[PDB]
Amino acid sequence: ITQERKNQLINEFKTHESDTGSPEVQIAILTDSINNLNEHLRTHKKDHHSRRGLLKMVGKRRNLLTYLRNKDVTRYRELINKLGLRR
Amino acid sequence: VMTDPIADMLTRIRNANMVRHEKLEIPASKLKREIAEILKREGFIRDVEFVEDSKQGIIRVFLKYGQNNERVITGLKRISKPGLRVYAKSNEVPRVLNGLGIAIISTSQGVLTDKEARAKQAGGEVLAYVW
Amino acid sequence: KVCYFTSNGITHIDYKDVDLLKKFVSERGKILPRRVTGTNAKYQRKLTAAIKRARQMALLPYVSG
Amino acid sequence: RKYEVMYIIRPNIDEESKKAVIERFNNVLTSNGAEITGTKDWGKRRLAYEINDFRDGFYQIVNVQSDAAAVQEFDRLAKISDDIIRHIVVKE
RNA sequence: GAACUUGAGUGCAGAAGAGGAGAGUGGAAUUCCACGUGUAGCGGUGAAAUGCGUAGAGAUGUGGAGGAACACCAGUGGCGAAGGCGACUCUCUGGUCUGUAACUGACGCUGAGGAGCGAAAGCGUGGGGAGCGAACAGGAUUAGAUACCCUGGUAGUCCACGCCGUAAACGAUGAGUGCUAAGUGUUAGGGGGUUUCCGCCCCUUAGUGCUGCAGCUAACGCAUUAAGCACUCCGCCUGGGGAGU
Repeated sequence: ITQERKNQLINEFKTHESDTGSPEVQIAILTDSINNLNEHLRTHKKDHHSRRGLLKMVGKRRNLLTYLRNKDVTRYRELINKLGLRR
Repeated sequence: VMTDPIADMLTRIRNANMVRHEKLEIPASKLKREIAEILKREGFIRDVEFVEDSKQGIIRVFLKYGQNNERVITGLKRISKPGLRVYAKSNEVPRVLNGLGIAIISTSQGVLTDKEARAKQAGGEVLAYVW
Repeated sequence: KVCYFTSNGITHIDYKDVDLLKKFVSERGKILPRRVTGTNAKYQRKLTAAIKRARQMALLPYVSG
Repeated sequence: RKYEVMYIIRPNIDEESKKAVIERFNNVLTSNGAEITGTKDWGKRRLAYEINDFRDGFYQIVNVQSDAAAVQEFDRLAKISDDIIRHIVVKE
């Protein structure tokens, strides 16, 4: 994940000017990493070590989504639409 | 992660006591502070200071040793634990070391010793033994 | 002994600098150990990479004879 | 990103051929969206050991800034050519 | 329900690393092939023999073919969850550590069942095959020798895909958290103290070793990397065989 792409994501999803810690922001960064990493694994199918990194990312994302849904259901629903998640 | 702050505070005292430290600093909470106050009133610790800060505060406890550097607190046990709560009836409130020690019960009247709670015919959660 | 690179303020060891590199290889071409040359741990690793690059590019020998 | 390409031209060529080689391969790098920051030429040095029965060669040192694609293309062509006897791409 | 920032995470700034996958490249050495020089043994053992050699061996020089592994560096050194990872270069890619206090504000821990990974041997299909080498053959040894030793040598070791899912898979030590003398090496950082520096000294994190209080242990020993003091969750034990049947 390049730095300019990351700046796009954080600005697009941040809840306010200085916000970088919000669930929304974190889930956006993770979602790109997860998608980006999936593409790498499609070619390097046997890279089991890297894949373990993906599994932690997937767990982190689920926990942030679970937190958001329980905190404020509205915010949660908006985010999964913008990101196109099935959750 | 931290699961029983009360137990952790008791252990800080037990460990510090074991090596005859003069003072120890415990991160504060309302319930831990009440327990500390009982220990002073009952003469198990010398003094207790409450230091404020941005965070949750610190309890500085000064331990108490007799002549010959003898430890006043012989032992501390956590009774009620996060994994298995212990509630006592008014008449079943335990005496500790045959009345030579105290038990700290959380009641709707407050956080009392065994003796105090017994006089009020009140029960509740048995937090710890101290002897 | 003291590390040559920390003394002289050498931040970047380079495989091209053959004259410098040659101070760390034996008569036979063996890379001298850190215990014998007094180099810092960090710089021994960087130096080892340089010698291996140099040997690949025919600046240093693999086996002198 | 900054790379340092060093390569060795076989020593049995005239200066005309040499310049031809340098121009050809520098054009390859630039052709693939690189920019050549530096270009040293150590000139004919004595090789530490024989390569393809050659004890000498002309050492070139081209610094460039490029993406993967550009440096990878040099590697492919530098291997195929019989004039360049060794090369190394190195990130700076 | 509303707040808070220490836990946890994000941002920002740095650091090291045989972490992984893919694609290339390099030097040594063994074997084989060709040729020059050259002649009678070479090889092997406790001692021998089998074996190879006048059909020119072994030794020696030049070149070439091919496969496997990466001397020195190299270090109770590093990285990884574990198995494990050590030539160099490039592509893709995971994690950890340090500082910062810009942001979220308990979002955390454990985790039956489940899923994925998991040395070596082994299996299926197809490649590859130098060295090594179960099986096997021969020579010895021996009372015998279905072995140790010697000369050969198949599968295998290697590669792609799939399967197998077991190890003394070990620290014979589950994961998380906090607390409880010191001394001393060593790895990657940060801050400072006299400075161009070097460096010495001081402090601080996070790992990795040794010694050693308190405490623990049947003893041996462990001891801030606990086998100490505590709390949460999981797994497992209940005499030896029968039987991991």
